Amino acid sequence: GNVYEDTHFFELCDKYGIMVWQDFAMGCGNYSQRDNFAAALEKEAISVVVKLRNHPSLILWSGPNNDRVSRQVLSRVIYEFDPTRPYLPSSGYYKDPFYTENPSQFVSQIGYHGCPNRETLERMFSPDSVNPWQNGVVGMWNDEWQTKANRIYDDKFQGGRNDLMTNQVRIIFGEVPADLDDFIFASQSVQAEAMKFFVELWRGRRPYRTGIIWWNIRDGWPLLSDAISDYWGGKKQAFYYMQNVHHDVCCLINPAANGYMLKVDNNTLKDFEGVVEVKDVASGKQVFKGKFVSKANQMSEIATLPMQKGQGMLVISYRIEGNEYFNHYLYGEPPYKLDQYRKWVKKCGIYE
Amino acid sequence: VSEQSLNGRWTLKFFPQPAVPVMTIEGAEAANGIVVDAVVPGNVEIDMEAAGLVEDPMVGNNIYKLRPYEGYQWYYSRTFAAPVVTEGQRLVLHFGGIDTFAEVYVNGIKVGSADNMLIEHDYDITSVVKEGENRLDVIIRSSVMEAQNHFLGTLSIGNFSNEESAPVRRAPSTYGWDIMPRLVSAGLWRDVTLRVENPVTIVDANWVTLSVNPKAREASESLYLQTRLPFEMHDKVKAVITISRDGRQILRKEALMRKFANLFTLNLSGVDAWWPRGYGEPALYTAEVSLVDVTSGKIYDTKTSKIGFRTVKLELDEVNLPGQPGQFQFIINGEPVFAKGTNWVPLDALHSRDASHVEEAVQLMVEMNCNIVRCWGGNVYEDTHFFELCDKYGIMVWQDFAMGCGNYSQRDNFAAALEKEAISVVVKLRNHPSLILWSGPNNDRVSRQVLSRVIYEFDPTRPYLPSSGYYKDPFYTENPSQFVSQIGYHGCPNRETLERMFSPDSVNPWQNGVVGMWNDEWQTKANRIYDDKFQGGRNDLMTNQVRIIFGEVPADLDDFIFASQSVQAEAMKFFVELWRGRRPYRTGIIWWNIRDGWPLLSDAISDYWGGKKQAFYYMQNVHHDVCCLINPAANGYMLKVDNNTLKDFEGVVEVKDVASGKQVFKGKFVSKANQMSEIATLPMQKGQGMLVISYRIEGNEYFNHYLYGEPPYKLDQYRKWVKKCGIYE
Repeated sequence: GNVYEDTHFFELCDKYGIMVWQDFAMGCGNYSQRDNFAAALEKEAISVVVKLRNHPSLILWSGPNNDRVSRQVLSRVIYEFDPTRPYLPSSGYYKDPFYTENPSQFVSQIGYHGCPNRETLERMFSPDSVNPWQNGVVGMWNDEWQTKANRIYDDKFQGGRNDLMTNQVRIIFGEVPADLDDFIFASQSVQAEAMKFFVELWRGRRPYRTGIIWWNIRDGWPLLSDAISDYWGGKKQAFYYMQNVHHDVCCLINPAANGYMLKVDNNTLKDFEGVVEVKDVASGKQVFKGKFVSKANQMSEIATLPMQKGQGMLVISYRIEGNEYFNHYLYGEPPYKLDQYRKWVKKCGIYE
Repeated sequence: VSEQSLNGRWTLKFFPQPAVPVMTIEGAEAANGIVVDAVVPGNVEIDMEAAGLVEDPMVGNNIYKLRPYEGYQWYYSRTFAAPVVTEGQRLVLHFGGIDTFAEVYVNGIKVGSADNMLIEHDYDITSVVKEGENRLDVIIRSSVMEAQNHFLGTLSIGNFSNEESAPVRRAPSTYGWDIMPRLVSAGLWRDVTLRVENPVTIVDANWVTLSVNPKAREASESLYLQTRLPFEMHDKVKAVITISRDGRQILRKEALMRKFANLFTLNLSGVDAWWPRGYGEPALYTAEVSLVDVTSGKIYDTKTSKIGFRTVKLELDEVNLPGQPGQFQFIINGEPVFAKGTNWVPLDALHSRDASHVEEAVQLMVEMNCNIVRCWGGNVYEDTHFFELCDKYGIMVWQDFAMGCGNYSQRDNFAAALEKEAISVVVKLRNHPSLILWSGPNNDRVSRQVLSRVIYEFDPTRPYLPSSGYYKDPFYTENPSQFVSQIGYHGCPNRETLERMFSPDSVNPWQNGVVGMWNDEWQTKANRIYDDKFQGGRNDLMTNQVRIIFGEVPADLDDFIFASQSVQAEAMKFFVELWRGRRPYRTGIIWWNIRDGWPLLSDAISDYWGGKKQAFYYMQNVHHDVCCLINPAANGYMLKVDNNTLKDFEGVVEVKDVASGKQVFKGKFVSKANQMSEIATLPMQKGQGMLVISYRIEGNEYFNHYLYGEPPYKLDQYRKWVKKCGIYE
């Protein structure tokens, strides 16, 4: 749905070792099968392929099985002008079996909504519209928050995409906080735990799972979206959660049949040794502590942790080569108590 | 805003085409030709017969006397008052049919060049029209000579379709077939009108039935609406959708036009589904969409059409010959329907008279109780009214693309000309519920690419099929196809037709009284495309069939007409009964054919002038929704009843011999819905004869018969059997 980024974007991806999966500018829906559209698209594909085919970061081109666009026009361009890269004609509880039973090895995670940082709300909303509740009614959004939910045409209605925010907060924390700052932290915490769970769930299911690309790191406009950082650079709570589960060597906990499985995932070509410690936040009881060997380019099971009582949150402290890395795991079933969850994150000392 | 008609009296100037064809007005007026009055819509041959320049081609060998005119040019000309156009309005000159290669001039300015007689042609004459009297000139050149502008591939030469037909977009049967005479003709054979379009106008209103629930009387209908909308009119115009039936409004939905193209879905309640004949009612609903100004209330455009909530699916067989022709069944509204109907040939060799025959011709299928009709690819595409009657009377339409017997060009020029034709015909007809299928060695770009891509993009709701003398012979009785296209049997027309299309001295078929020889006129009415004098061929199909069934050929004319018609009547009746009685494996039967397009000696069951042959009445009695028939069996005969409806029926059937009157069988039967049921195995009768099948359902007496024994039969005895039976005359 986006334009083709210019040369400098690929230069930074080349410099910082970030592989690029490039879609052709095609949106949701089927397109024309006639000569005029094919010729206009062939001219575009040939131009963009010759311009970008020299960047090492670029690794793939991407475009019912009779679509001339994806199965002919775009494929012929790649066949003649870039035979070195593959071409792929591809055209509310986060622990629901809808997510946890995805059969795809390479997943495009849908992402979870999250209210931006308060500074962004006061910058893109009118002073009277900073508070989301119209006339103070908990359940209703004003006309401005509905606009920042992407209402393409000014059709006055109530509900829709904006309900995705309060629904997620209600599933995890029971009720929707009336206070604005209590709502921002709650909605950001839901997005933070949900997105962290997806990355940990796919890293922990290797070698069958081969990749995960989530929606998304940054917004292109001051909006209420499922991105983890806004247009003005405001990193949401999810950004920091994802950062700790994106490490080259990450110790994480996955749900198991009769408890939890402590594991370590290696996204490098080198082996590593370390020591991991698992403790409960509130009680401080050490659940597990021992040495692990993280073999290269694979995930390794460390130990099966016994099931804990009720709700709570665990602390995963692991040291590799004299560097202390940290992670956590929220155990129990929702709804959780927002003040109690805030106490767990505070006592843990990983985030703020 | 308005549609002014340009039909009526035109000026027609015709002349032989020179070596360099005439393309301009100056050359057309400079050419030495004849000027006569012409009627639009019309054919040039009609205008010359009105001028007393050609004899009636429907009589004797007069058809051959039109040969020199295939190399003539035709100059239509008329004046017209320009309609009032305001700023932003567009003036469109509309042709329903130009046959064929013509240059269209308006006030001496060329506005278009036509090269396809089967599709409409619209030209924007807004910038060339003048205030007051305007001039409209159409210069047609020779279609036959146009073929020599192409180099034919090897596979395009030697087929039954004329070589002249291969590189041009015309009806292949106009060049000559076995059922239709050669009559290339020319002219403006459909309406010519002037249309005024507002800046806000409807480009296309595509109605699509997504799903239907006949029991709950529900249906999900989609409207794909494309419009022309100036941006100053965005958010200022609204679409008003209206579904109604018999005056009662079923739904009225309004929506603000924020884009030029939108999809509207309507979940309807209390709406009946469209069913083919026998399987229910052909429920039609009036679907209207209008673009209305939100402030002024001005109606900028309105598109109205009668639609039907119906789903069609082509279930293909995967065991008994998977992939072979005929191994499929139509699934209408989820139910497997059994198709019974006729092939649709040209209604008239002069196709401007087609519209004047549609009503009578469609009524033949209604009396015949056809639930399907295949429009043959050798014919033109029928106009909107034909599909309207098929929508109204519940007759499903199988539409061929205008492709004849033989392989066609694989190059870009023919593909582009055919793609333009297919896109035009699909958008025009895709809203009719009666239309159920499109139809086009497995590497033909035409059938496996061009036509299939059009259906894929512009009509994803209908299937597309790339399909390009004793009647009891195992050739017919051992056909493996579930869906059969029956070949049909020849039958001499009713005597009144012979005396109307033959010369008085040529009414009798025997030349010099010799039984075995046909005169030169009967050979002409056997479709002899070119005047090559020979003896034999297609005409022998008549006397051969009479000889197989009745032994000898009757010398008397009326004895021959009744005999040849009886052979066609029994043969065609046997085919329908044989396929209805072999369900559920057999899934349909489409026979050749219900009506002729020219006074000819053909295998049709009714002639061009409406004369129903004996076969028409025989077929009528075996086309009933519930029909009791007798099929041959291994050790006797099998009395059975076939149900082409969705309802069960009870009745009583009686089987008796004609001559003896002995009751062979009598008992009650239960005809379960949408299937054939065996009633009883009848014992074999002695020698020749004929049985009477009398069955009553719901207080209505229906009748049928079965001719048992082996031929040859005695014509006077067979006439006695039909007379004593009291079913026919």
